[PDB]
Amino acid sequence: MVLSEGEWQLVLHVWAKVEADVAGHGQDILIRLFKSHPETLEKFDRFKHLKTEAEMKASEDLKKHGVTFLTALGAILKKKGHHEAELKPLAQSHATKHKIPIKYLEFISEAIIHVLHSRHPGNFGADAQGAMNKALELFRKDIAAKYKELGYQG
Ligand code: HEM
Repeated sequence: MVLSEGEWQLVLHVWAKVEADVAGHGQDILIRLFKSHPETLEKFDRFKHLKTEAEMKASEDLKKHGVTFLTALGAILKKKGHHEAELKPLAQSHATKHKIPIKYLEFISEAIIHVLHSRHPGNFGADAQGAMNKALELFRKDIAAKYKELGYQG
C-alpha cells in the first residue's frame, strides 16, 4: 500500500502534537491496551504483576518503556513508508524474543487510535484517522511479511 503525501501530512501533523508529551502518550497507550486486552499484559514479564490501572500509572518502568515504544514508532512513521531498515530489528525481537502475534499488533493499533482520538479531537477528525489507520495497516502488513521471512507465524 502507498499513502499519498496528503495522508502522510495528516499523520505527521497529529504526531507533532503527540511529541509534545511522549511519556504521557506512551503510558496512555500501553495502559489502554492492557485494559482492553488483558491477555497482552502476559507477554511482558516485567509488568505482568501489575493488578490495577492505578498500579500501572504509578509504574516508572512502564512509563520508561512507553517512551521507548513510542519513540521507535515515531521513527518509523517519519520515514513515510521507507522504513525497511527500522523494521528489521523490530520484527526480529518481537517475532523471536517476545513472540507477539499480529493480532496483538492490531490491538495496539486500536489503542493508539483511541488515545489520539481522546487527546487530539481537533487534529484527528475522520480523514486524519483514516490516514493514521492506513499508516498502521502499512506497518502491520510490512511487519507480517518480515515475520514470515523470519520463520514466525506467518
Ligand atoms: C507499534 C508497535 C510496537 C513497537 C514500535 C514496539 C517497540 C518496542 C521497542 C522499541 C522495544 C525495545 C527493544 C526490542 O525489544 O525490540 C520493545 C520491547 C518489547 N515489546 Fe514492543 N513494540 C510494539 C508492539 C508490541 C506489542 C503489541 C507487544 C505485546 C502485546 C510488545 C511487547 C514487547 C515486549 C514484551 C518487549 C520487552 C519489554 C521489556 O523490555 O521487558 N510490543 N517493543
